[PDB]
Amino acid sequence: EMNSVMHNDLKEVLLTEEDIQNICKELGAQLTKDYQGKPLVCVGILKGSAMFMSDLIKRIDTHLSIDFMDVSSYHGGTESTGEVQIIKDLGSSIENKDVLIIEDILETGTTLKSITELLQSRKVNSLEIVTLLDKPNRRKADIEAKYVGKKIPDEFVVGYGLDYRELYRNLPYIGTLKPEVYSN
Repeated sequence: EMNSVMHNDLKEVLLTEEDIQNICKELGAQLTKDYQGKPLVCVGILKGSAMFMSDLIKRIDTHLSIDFMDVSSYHGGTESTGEVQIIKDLGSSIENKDVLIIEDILETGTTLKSITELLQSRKVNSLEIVTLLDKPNRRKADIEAKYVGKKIPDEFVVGYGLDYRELYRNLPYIGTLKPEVYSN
């Protein structure tokens, strides 16, 4: 049931629902092996990462707890400064935990690198990133993910947590927007 007019706002589909499920299976197996019997805490940065987190955690077959952060980056221009406001911190301690940050997309890396530095400072046993999407040529900060679902060119993408003006996060697939939708 795919009748909504929203679907016609897409220039192309980069990942189908089935592709994304398959990505979760593959990453889940690897994370199971890596985190078997470890005190794993999966951390989602709100809002969009929650959808991928949900699907991914299902395929991690070892004990884990979950937690969430809500942050707001400062900008100079429309580029992030690295200064990041904590709207909601983690609700539990991560000292001596194995932390896995779960991300929908890795781009400039600037916000993520601050998050990462705050969490390292809390004496975690380890810290890694899983990201569904990676735009490797947009990287500004010195950061890369250990686990990556799909590398993509620098297109404007929506779906499966990724929004344009708060919409489209509910699509079960990921695709590119028509330039007519976001142009001026």
